[PDB]
Amino acid sequence: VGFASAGTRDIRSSYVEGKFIPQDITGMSRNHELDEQPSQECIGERILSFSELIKRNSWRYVSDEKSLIYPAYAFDNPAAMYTAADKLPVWTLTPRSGFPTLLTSIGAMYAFYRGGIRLKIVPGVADQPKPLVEVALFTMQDQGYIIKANDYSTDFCSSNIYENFVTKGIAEVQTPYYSRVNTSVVSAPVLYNAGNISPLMPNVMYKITSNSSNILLGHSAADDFRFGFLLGAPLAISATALRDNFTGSSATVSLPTFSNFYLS
Amino acid sequence: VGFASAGTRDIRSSYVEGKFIPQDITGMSRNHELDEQPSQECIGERILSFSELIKRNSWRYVSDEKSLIYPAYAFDNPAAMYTAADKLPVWTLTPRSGFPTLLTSIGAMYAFYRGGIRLKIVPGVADQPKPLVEVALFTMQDQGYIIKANDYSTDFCSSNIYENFVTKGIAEVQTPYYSRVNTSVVSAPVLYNAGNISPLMPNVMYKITSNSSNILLGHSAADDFRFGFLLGAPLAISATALRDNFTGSSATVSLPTFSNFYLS
Amino acid sequence: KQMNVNSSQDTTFEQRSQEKVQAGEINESIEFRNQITTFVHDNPIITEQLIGDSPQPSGDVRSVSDARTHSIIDFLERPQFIGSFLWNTSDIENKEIFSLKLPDALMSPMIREKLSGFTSFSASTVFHIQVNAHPFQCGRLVLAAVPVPDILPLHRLNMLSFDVSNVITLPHVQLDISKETEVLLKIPYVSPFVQYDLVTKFTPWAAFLAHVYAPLNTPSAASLQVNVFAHFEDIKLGFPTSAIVAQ
Amino acid sequence: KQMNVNSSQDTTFEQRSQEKVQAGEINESIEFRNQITTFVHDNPIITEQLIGDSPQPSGDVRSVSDARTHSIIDFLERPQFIGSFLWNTSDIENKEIFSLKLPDALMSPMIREKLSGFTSFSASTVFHIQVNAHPFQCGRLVLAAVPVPDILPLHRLNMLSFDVSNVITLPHVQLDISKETEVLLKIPYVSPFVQYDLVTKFTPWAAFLAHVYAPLNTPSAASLQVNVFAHFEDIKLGFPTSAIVAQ
Amino acid sequence: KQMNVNSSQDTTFEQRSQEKVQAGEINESIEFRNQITTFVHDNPIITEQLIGDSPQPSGDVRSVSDARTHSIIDFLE
Repeated sequence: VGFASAGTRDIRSSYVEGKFIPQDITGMSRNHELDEQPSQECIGERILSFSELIKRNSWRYVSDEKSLIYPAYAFDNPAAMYTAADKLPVWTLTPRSGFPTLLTSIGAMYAFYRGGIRLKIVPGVADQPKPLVEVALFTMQDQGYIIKANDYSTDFCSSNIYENFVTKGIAEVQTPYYSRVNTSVVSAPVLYNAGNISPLMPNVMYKITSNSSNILLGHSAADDFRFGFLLGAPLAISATALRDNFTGSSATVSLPTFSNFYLS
Repeated sequence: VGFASAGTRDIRSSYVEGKFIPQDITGMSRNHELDEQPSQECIGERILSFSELIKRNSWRYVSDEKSLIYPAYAFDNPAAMYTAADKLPVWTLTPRSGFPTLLTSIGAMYAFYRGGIRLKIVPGVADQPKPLVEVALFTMQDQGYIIKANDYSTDFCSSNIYENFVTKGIAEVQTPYYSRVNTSVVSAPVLYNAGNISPLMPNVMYKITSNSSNILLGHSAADDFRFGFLLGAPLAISATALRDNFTGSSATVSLPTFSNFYLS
Repeated sequence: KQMNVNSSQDTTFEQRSQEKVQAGEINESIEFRNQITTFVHDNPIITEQLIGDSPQPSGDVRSVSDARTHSIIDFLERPQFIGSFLWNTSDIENKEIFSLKLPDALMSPMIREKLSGFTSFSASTVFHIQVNAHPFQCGRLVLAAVPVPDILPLHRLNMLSFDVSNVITLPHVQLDISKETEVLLKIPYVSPFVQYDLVTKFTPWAAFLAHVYAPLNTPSAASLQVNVFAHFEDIKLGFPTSAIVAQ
Repeated sequence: KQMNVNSSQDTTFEQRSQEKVQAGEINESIEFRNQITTFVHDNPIITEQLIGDSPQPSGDVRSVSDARTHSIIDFLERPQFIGSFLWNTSDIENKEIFSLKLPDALMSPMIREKLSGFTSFSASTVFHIQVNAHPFQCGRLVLAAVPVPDILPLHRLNMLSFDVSNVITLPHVQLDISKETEVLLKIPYVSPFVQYDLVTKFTPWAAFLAHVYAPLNTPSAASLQVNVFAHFEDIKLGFPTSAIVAQ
Repeated sequence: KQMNVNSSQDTTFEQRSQEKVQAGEINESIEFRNQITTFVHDNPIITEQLIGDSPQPSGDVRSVSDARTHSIIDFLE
């Protein structure tokens, strides 16, 4: 099409929309034309959208409360600190609502979202005598949109689902969008006064109860979920570098994974 | 067409090929359009090519040997020296193969040639008892492509032509191209080792024999001769200035002309 | 453009046909390609030649040019004498006459000079083993091929050196010196890499081996030369690069 | 014969079809050609491959192969940066910026590697001279071509060094640094030899020269690089030989 | 121009269509109006938006917008 120009020509939208078509350095567009053979012969699938990836579940948070109020639509990620000073752990992570998941990691690239989500729960202990888990829609206007041990004893007539840790083993829930608006804000700010009525997120949380002393919570997008308005790379650190221990202090960072959770 | 331009427009080949057509200063192309009346009324002919001029014979060299080996296709011109110093001859010429002729003077503007040549010989003396002249094709591989008195007494079965200085007066010969290549080099370098096998010129020379003590040799292009790849003006001096004698020394330069040759 | 230009484009008004650019700059310029280089000029250019220019006529070169033509592929397909190996009466069953890696064994200066400039190449390979025994000599050889020799499990390579039976199960051809004069084996290119890495040499795709199947059998001690000719076929070249074809 | 044989001929009964030979010998034999080598076999041969043999599929190599193909001719046609020459304000009319012999100046390792194996070659040549002056600088160069430089009469070579007027009469193109960005001159192959002798190097067919036509003119001392790009065209190759392409 | 331009005119060759001007200047430029302001640009410009840009759909505002419309005349009435 021409390698160079007098003035800007490679414009952000024009390229993505296919109106600006850069030339291959070899002059033969065939050299960068899609070839389907590789995925068919080597991979066995071909991923086309992050919409597919966020439907895969990942672990978000570990609770040590038998009955918990949990901020369903809070997509924030941990605060991180780094140091190369002697004898101090190199990396430290301090979560608010949980650790990063495919849902919150992909979400951090966008400003908005809409649609429902799914919840998965692994029990630390499947107690035979009291095997049930209840996940209830929690709507008290007074509650802050944060994690808190359940102290309520008056939330009658809620929407409840029951799963059995002994006959099944993992609890599976689907949460409707149930929003007062059609466009929510990813990691909207939660405040002291706030309560559970802000229009920036569905005014709905989870109340999770079981007889297991610990539970591992995970989530993913429901089938009607979407992220919108791409912003760019979110602030991030190398996940592999979390094993760093060059300061002489042993690495102490630990993400919520099944192996970390199930074994001590 | 336009007198001026922003950038080069008068390009060497474009003008000669008629693609670039400069405008007459008067604006009327008729002012530089060919008029045939002048040549028809005043001259009687109209020369169009140097191809015509080189077919005219001119004198090249004077020999004082009765039997001579002569470098037929050598088109070199004399070395010249100039000085304005007192009592020294102003110009001096030192020939190798001979002095300039129409053939070698026109040839000096080009790099290449192909085709045959013609030879003309005027005798210093037309000896009645031994009137014949022999011009033979000379091909000994050992001979350097230079002028040399004939010392060979074993060159049997050569291609020979005979002319009679008494019954005719001037010997006339035509030499075929007889080249190992289709493009020869004008004034190619001749070396010590060389001999008569270089591909840069036909590997053929003349062996001229008569009973005249002196002969005047001249040449011209044959009908199949051509010069190719125009280079430009060759290094040259004013022919008329050769009469210069302002240093007080009388001019001593003398070109091989019939009058110079026939009278002493 | 008689400048044997692969493509040419006057880009003077190109900026005037961009949808999101308004009142685009009119900029005299031209872009043209010659093989793997593209010249992007930002002003007028002049392209000149001899007056009445004519390329050298083809007939002029018949005295030296071959009526047959030769390209890179043609050179790689030329048979090459790869080696002459000794085989004598004292060698017993399964003695190794030779083992040649591919390409390695065919990487002569002629082949390297022509592959220079490419990242890689792949090809089928044809091997000829030739033996010239006289009529009173008998014996038998096996010419076989084994894939990716440098990365095959050791047990497999050992099996080949331990028993000729493990050579006979491989793709192979047998030579009876009293019946056949030469024998050929063609092997297609097979490897995890789509072409052989000329830059890092990471991994020869096969090896051809010749082992004694039945010993050279003559009334007194003797020896014969086992010669190898080889050439590539079904050649596929890589991509233009400045990387060195590794020694 | 899937041995990519250029030609094949069973010659077993050949002696039976000679007119002056009677009761000719029936001799099992076969002759076949592979590129420049012909194998003349005097007995049976066996030609084997993999069971159900299939050459590597073309699609497998798209990840590395160039959609464009490259032969010997293609390589010789590639533009090459031949040199960067200094031109400064102190150079006067006719100062020589450069003089490059042909082929010589284009005989880089890339070109030599591809010409290796041929007795000779001939080609038209395209030269580009590039100069990047800024708008407040003016000056003018001449890029010209002269034939068979090593065997031209000395008077001619001297004339070129004495006066730019003798350069302007030659086939040439002029560069105005304030108007044109680059200028090109294409010269066909012309010589007493039908191709250039790669073995004895006897005689470069031309030389391209660049002389100052009007000096680089700026308010204070300055200098510019005059760059040269060149490539061959209308290429004709010689005959297969083992002779070395001379240094 | 989806820049809700009231009018737009590329004036690059305008000087070439004046009768008493000969060999007029070719000058890349564009003039466009937006309500009471006219922008007279003397060089190229770039007009960009979101990839696949779509203005806010009208249905989205029914929860707050009045089905009746209000202009200056309406207010004065």
